Amino acid sequence: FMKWKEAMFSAGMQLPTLDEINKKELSIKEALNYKFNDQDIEEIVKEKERFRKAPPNYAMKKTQL
Amino acid sequence: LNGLTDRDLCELNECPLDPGGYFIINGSEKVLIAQEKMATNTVYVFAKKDSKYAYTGEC
Repeated sequence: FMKWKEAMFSAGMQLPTLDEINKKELSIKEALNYKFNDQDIEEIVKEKERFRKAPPNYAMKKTQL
Repeated sequence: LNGLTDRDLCELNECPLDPGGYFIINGSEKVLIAQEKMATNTVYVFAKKDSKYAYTGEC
């Protein structure tokens, strides 16, 4: 913590504000309990399968067909 | 599953012993019973006695 404070003071970047941190920490909280009602599951599965190879594992017959 | 290997049949949660040849309507396995009738284009001859005709040829 002291090292980060010294680095910030040396770089000149103004340290964040306490109220800023307090209002930003709620972002993760409200995003965790976000209902997946929109059409994001499709994009999620697409981005996953983009890198996840197909054969694995119980869908070999489906892939062959 | 037209001529598919037992491997793929098992991978697809099916067995190679299933005779198949049955429809799947609304999730239920439907099978058609073979109905029989009189052969068409053939001339039969009957002698119905409880009528006014002695003999009758049907086609």
